[PDB]
Amino acid sequence: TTPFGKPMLKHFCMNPEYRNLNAATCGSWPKTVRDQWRRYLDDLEAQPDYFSEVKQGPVIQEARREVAQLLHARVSECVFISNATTGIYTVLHNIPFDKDDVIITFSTTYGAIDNAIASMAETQPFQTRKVTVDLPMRGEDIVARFEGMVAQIKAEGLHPRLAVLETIVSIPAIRMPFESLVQACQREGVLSLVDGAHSIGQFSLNLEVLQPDFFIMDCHKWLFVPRPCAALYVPERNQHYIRSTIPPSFGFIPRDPLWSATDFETIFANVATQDNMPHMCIPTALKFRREVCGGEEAIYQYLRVLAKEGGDRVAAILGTEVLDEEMRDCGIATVRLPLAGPAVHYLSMTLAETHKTWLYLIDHGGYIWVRLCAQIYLDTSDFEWIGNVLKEICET
Amino acid sequence: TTPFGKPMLKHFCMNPEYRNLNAATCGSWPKTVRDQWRRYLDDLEAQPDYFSEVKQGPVIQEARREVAQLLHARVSECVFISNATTGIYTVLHNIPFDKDDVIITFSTTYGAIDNAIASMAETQPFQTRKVTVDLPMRGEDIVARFEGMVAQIKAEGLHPRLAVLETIVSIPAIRMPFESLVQACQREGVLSLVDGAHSIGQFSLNLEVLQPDFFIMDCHKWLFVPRPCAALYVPERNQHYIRSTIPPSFGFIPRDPLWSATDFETIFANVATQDNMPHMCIPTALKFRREVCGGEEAIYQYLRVLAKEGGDRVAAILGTEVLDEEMRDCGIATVRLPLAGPAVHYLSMTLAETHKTWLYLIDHGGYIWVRLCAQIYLDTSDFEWIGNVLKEICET
Ligand SMILES: *Cc1c(COP(=O)(O)O)cnc(C)c1O
Ligand SMILES: *Cc1c(COP(=O)(O)O)cnc(C)c1O
Repeated sequence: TTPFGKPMLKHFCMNPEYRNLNAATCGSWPKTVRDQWRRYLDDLEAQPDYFSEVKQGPVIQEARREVAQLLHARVSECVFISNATTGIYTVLHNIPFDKDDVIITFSTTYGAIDNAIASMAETQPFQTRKVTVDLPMRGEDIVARFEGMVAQIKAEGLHPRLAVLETIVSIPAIRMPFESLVQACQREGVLSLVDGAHSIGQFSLNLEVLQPDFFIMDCHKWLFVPRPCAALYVPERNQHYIRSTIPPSFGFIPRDPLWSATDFETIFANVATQDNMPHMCIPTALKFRREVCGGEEAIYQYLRVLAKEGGDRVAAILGTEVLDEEMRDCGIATVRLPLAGPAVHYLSMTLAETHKTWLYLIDHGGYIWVRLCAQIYLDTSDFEWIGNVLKEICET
Repeated sequence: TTPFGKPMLKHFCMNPEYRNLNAATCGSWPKTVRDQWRRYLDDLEAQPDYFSEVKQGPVIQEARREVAQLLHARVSECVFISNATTGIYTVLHNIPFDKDDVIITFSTTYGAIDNAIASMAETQPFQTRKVTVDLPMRGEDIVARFEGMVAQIKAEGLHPRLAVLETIVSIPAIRMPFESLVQACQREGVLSLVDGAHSIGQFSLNLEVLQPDFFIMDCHKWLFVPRPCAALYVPERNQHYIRSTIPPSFGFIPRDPLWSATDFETIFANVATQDNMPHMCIPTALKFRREVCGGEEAIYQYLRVLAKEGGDRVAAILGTEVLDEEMRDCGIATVRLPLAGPAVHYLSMTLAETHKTWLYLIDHGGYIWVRLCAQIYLDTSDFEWIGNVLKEICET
């Protein structure tokens, strides 16, 4: 119905000047989602407990159902969590790790995940190995060091237990060869934890063909919902591992109340207090996306096509290059700044205050890179806007 | 300014018919809080990242400061958490437990806490003892079995490490002798984890004289803020125990990033994604309470006085009794129903649907009890309202 680009600006709820090149961090939802979001506040403020106890349940069961469809997965294999870090941790914590089990990560693994792994190792006797990845690299050359690491670990007599993988690197943002890495884990006997925080709502995803051991995603990053909102995919063949949430609560299951579906689903049903309304905007966001956006695929292809061109443009104006070896099969472009605390500081100051947009930077190799994010309301003009901005900002 | 009772109905945002005898579960906040809450949504929707990165910090530093004042505690000893269960767990998880350490709980300890303790014991070699408490009991008779348990445990050659205590029992709701129990832990060398989920905003609290080893509270239960909102008190003499949040994240601290106050405070500063707006309504709720409610004490005394009389009234109409041995020094009354799944079900059906109010019940000894909660907008009439309702509901 509405052609994408700036013609979609009227469907959303931002300052007309505000340029959102960073939608995934907090989210970006349409009018019909903020409306229905606000429609759920009233029903909470008009009858708190009847909303809570009766009117909340079924809409959540609906939202699960659509997400399970959007992943080509079974609704019984999908549960809702507060944020990604909770889900990944929830999986890690429930796994009984021996002293000979090895957890494999990469130099692209999210820092919070490394910390989570660092912490468990204090009271648990396992160990870890970090597959060195220094982008730009090729998709098969990553899988090369992976099976190189797994074969060494089996040669040392240890047991490659679990491998942490991500769809998109947080920053520097690329699409990792995660399908290939899931496969290598299948043949070797390694469990594949997939941190797909940037995944659903950005590019097509078929968990039925992928068959990932565990799949985490942040709906609030690309599914047009407010933060925090996530979901956890575990296939039935692995639902036995997860016996409790993090933190634990009433759905706990021991290895052997009256005021109160499979055991796995109730674990994530009887949990401490939660705001569920972001999850209850999944239907209205996925209806917007079928009726206004012309279906999921329509959205994905724009996000990929805006990201390709727009990123190459900004690269030129600055005089640098967009990280690449497709690792750019994503609505994200990570562009290098011509720059080899305060400065880094000041740069961001200008964005939020002066150019009411915002970008993320990172320390790499003799240069600082930035993360640009596409979305159906931006246009190639907007990315050329930021490009020229950044060049002057850079130089100043 | 406004006299309490139904004259305070105009300051809040509920259905005019709706009777809220259960405010603590979800919360009950005034107009000036929902307003300012909504004022923070716009600033998030107008400039997401500048709100997030600049405009969010100081108001949180303010909210901490008032809560630290309201507890007579230092602002450096107080951090914000998402809900209670997170905080209690966060404390439990960080404590290194030996195989000879004993965790002491009671038959009043929250079920989710028991589950949390059950779970850690699977991968950790400690053990536990449960002090049997069958209310109605006297305050000193609880402390009697407590030191009876601690002396036995030291007689068995084990080390009484930690003791889980609560200000208010979740249900059946009473005020436990927690001051006395904190003291007994001081002399014996036992750590006092206080689940004070029902505490702040309901009765005065001086952590400086109490000196609890760890103190958890749910602000959304009695401080006029929306759920979920909590806070964690740890005195400096124990801040060394807590090295990470649950789930872990960037503030982690090992026993030995660039896009980024004591170490304890940063742990709870660098955490995964969060909605902070309930915490940012602490100033506007505590201003309402000093200017409209006539100060904290004014609020407490009503809540205690409404709860005393109102509960005794409902007790009579039914023909039963309010649980008691002051254990009722709280704005909560737990009344026995003349009743010795579906029925229990149906009872609640009627409340939310028919009498658009809501109450909690529980299985006890030959009888089912209910939890009634006072608040500055209810009146003794409202509790006499529910009393007669309940009697007929009961009989039917
Ligand atoms: C966004 C993100 C996370 C965590 O998301 P939270 O909502 O902050 O838990 C983890 N890993 C990656 C790669 C991410 O991009
Ligand atoms: C309310 C309550 C809790 C937990 O509160 P959440 O916000 O659900 O974590 C724990 N213990 C007691 C006694 C409570 O009353």
